[PDB]
Formats: sequence, structure tokens, C-alpha cells
Amino acid sequence: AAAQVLSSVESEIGRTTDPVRMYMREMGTVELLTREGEIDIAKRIEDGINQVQCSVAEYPEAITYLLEQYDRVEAEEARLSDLITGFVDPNAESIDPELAREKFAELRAQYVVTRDTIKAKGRSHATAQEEILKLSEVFKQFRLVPKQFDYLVNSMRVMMDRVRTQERLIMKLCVEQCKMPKKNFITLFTGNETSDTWFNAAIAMNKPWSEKLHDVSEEVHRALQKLQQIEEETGLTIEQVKDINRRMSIGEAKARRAKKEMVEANLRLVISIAKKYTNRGLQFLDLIQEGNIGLMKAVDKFEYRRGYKFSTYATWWIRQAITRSIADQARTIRIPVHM
Amino acid sequence: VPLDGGRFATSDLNDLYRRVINRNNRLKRLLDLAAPDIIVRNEKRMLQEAVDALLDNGRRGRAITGSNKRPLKSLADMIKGKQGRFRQNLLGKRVDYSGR
Amino acid sequence: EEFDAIKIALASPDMIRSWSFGEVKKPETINYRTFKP
Amino acid sequence: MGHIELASPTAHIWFLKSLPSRIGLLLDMPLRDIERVLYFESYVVIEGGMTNLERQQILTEEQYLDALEEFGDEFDAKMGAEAIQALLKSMDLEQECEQL
Amino acid sequence: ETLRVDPTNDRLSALVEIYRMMRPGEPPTREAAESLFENLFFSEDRYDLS
Repeated sequence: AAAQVLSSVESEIGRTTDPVRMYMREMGTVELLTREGEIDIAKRIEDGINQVQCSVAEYPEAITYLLEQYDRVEAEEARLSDLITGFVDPNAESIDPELAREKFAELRAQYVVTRDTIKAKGRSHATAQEEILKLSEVFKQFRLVPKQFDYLVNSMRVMMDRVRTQERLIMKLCVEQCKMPKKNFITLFTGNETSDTWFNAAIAMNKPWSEKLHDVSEEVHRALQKLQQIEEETGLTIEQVKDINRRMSIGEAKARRAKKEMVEANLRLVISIAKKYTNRGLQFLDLIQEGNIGLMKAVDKFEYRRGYKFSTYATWWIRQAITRSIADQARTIRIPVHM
Repeated sequence: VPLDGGRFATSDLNDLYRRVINRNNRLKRLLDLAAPDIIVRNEKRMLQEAVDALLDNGRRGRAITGSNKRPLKSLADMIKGKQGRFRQNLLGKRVDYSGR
Repeated sequence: EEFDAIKIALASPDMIRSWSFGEVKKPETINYRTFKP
Repeated sequence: MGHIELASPTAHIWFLKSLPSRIGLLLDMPLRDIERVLYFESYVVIEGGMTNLERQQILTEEQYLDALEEFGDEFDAKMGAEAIQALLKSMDLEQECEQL
Repeated sequence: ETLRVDPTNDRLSALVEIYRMMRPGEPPTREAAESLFENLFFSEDRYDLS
């Protein structure tokens, strides 16, 4: 919406290779935001983080991996290390083991009363669905420090990459060998999800393009054995995992576009605070880049309930970034920060 | 090399090959995380300017200033200009046993 | 060594890595309290 | 000797603005467009499956937004040396020499 | 003949071209170009005349 002015600017430019004028002509598109205009951006960040956390809470084995890590940190009889500080520290709407027992006894009780009622009358029974929702509402009360929380997000990312890698391998081998259309594939992949009855239906349908199938079946119903192993280890359907991953993608994308709108409207605060810290220690474009990194690190840990403006909170982080950049090398030799 | 007065004698090539590897590591840090595209393109053309300055600095209209308030001498200036690595040490150079 | 002719060409990247005996990660050069690099 | 693990590829300065832009002599494109694409000013069409544009066609910030929301799934375009190295990888010599 | 060649009419058509001649690579403004003109031609602290 601002390229018509930039075209008339670049028609005058005789191929300027200096990145300073280039940087402050690409950053001048987005104007200044208002004071109360970023409150809605922060609320969209809240909605995205809450959607990602609901997608984590709907995953049933997250409590299982959390109890496994808790047993591994509880195993050798005496620990007060830094790994225990990475756990919950619950916020309201100095960690002692007595409160840990008092708040984990009912969690273990809800876990052992939820696990035993899985096979009762169905996989997705309504009473079992209410028990899963109650366990999720219990799990949403205790929220982690983001170190172990991002560790569990990365573990869920690795599990999602394994599942989608197996599914992508099956799909690419099918497209490479039999060249199956998506209309006869997506419907069966949504409907059946358990056995090879869709494979038998594809055999029962004549379809003379599908005659190149018998020499690849020894891999076709071998790659589905890995999916059977995943369903034996997890006990979940494919469509629910895809819906959780889609909601997690939406909850990450909302915060991502919010960070885009934040940085494209606050590059100029970075350059205004960075052009006064150019006392000939190093060339200032690295200071601009480190100020942008400090802006990112200040946006990543910004609060809303404080009621203050973002510039006062971000000033300390961007001065810390400029300080560690000007104290990183500062010479041809290496000198520490305390020196 | 350390001097007789304890001073250090380093080259500007050390500064060029230091800043290039520094911004290469900074590009690795920016590409290992979710960075905005303006920041990524900024780091990319800074890397482009630094590599093409390490190849030959100061034959276009603008060069790197701010080392010792002199315009910078690159590795290609040992060969191209009046300093002349060829003319100084290849078709004639300093030889032993002489006097005047 | 003996030499007869000189021929130049564009160097291949894997060839340059073949006569590259190592890789440098960070551009720090020497320590300040001792001269060991 | 030693090498540097360099992620984002960078062109060689003695080939672009040096006489007489051998890239423009080998690709049949003016050096002004080469300087505009390799300095992150505008996009360039590498290879398009549709019949809208052809090879060596630059697109600005407005033209890419005008042509992006209509078509898709067959349009490939990059900014910087990646598009140039992809164009030099995807080109052929024998058919071009026969056409010349 | 210079008036025949030059197509500019008023001060707004002149200061844009002068400020583009000063520093290329910037959208044209009035206040910054006017302040640059006042500090390069009508200033005393930043412009001494012996």
C-alpha cells in the first residue's frame, strides 16, 4: 500500500549500495502505532499462546512424559539441583517437597482414575470425554516455566515430525508407484484409519491404472505396520492429532504475525536508541542488528498486566544487548566483560 | 608480532576475517530461530558487503572507514596498486652481499 | 619441484575443501594472559 | 590452509561491476537489472509454469503482490544470489549455442 | 533560456529536487529539506563566513 511512493524514490536512486539508506527506506512503510492499539495485539498474543497451550493440554501423554521426567528427577533420593527449578512454579489467576506432595497426590489420583477408564464402553465415550476434559482442566492449573515447557513442546514437535514423516513416506511412495488421485485417497484415509479394508476396497474396484500394485504391496502393508505400532503406543486417531496440530499452527501463526506487526512498527525505536550509542567501538550496522535482536528478546518476554509502556521495559534489554555487543570482541583480542 | 615497546602489530586482514566470521555466526544464530525477513535480508546484504569488501575493498564510491581514520587497504591492493607485491618482491627484491 | 607449464582455472568448492585442512568456528585469535592461541 | 562454513552464498566482486559484467554477457541481461536483483531491491522470475511471464523478468514490491493473490502453485521466485545460482543451475548451453 | 529549460514553477517543486540532489534514497519531505536549507545556507553557528 506504500510501493507507489517507493517506486518514485527508486526512480531517482542511482543504484545506491549503502545499506543504511536502504534499511531506513524499507522500514518507513509502517507508521507509528497508537498507545492503546497494541493492547489488541497483546490480546491476540494471549489467544495464540492459550490456543497452543490448549493443544498441548489435549495431548494425553504429556502428563505421562511429565511424570516420567518427575520420576527420573525424583529417583536418586536427594536432589535440589537446577533441573528442579525448571519445573512448574505455578502462577495465580521457594519450592519445598511438602507442597509438591500436597499438589501432586491428587494429580496422581486423577491420572490413575483416568487411565483405568479408557477401555470403558468406548475409545471416545462421552463420560470418558468429560473425564479427559476434567483432567485437562486440572492440568491447565499448573503451568511450567518455559524452559521445560519448550522442552515438552520440542518433544511433541519430534513426535509430530515422526508421525508426519511416516505419513509423508506413505503418501510419496503411493504417488510415486501407483499414482493414486486424492479423491480416492483422502476419503479413505479419513474414514478407515485402522485396517486394510480400504486397501481391499481399492483391490475390489477394477481401475486398470491400479494394476501396478502387486510388486509394491510388500512395502505398502509394511509401512502401515509402523502406523499400527504408533497407534499401539499412543491409542489415538489421526484426525484428532491433525486437528490439534492445526490449532497449534494457528496459535503459533497468530503470535508470529503479531511479532511481525510489532517489529515492523518498532524498528524506529531501535534506530532512535541505537544512533546515540555509536561511540566508535565498532561499525554501527552490527549495533543496529544487535538492537533488533534485543527488540526480539524484549518482545518475547513482555507482560500485559503491568500497565506500563513497552519502551521503558525494552530499553534495559536493548542496552544490555548493545553492552554485550560492544564488550564481545571490542579489539583484535578477546577481553572478558568484567575486565 | 610483539614489538620492542610491548606494542602489538596486527593486520587489517585480521579485522576483515574476524568480522566476516562474526556475522556468519550471527547469521547462523538468526537462521536457527524464527527471525523476521527484514532482519534476515539485512544480515544477508551485510554479509554480502563484508565478503565483497574482503575480496576487494575501496574500488567503488564508498569504502570501510573507521580503523585509524585512513581509507582501508585490502588484500587486492597488495597486487593492484603502487604497493605492488609483484614489483616489490617478485621481479626484483632485496638481496644479500652489497655496499655503497 | 619441477614445473613446465602454468594453467589456471575456476576452483571447485569440494576441491578447495579437499586442500582445506580444518575449519575455524569462532574468530578469536589469542589469549590475553598467555600467548597460547 | 582452512575454510569457512558459509551458509548464504555471496557473489564475487570481480565479476559483477568489473568490465564488462560477464554475468550479463553469459545470461543476456543488462547489468543494471543484475545490480538491482543482487542488491535486494526487487524479485526476479526464475522459471514460471504459467504463460504470464518468462525468464529474466524482474518484479517489484507492488507487482509481486498484484500477481501473488491471483495465481499460485507454479510460480518460483527468489531474492538475491540464490535465484542467480538456481538460474545458472537450471540453464543449458547446447540449445542456446544452437539457437545462436 | 534557463527558464525555458527548467520546468519548475514554485518553491515546492524546487525544494524536492534540491533535497533529492542532496541525499538520494529518501522520500521527499518539506520540513527536513527546509531545515537543511536553513542550516546549510542561513545558519551562523554551523556556517561561518570569515
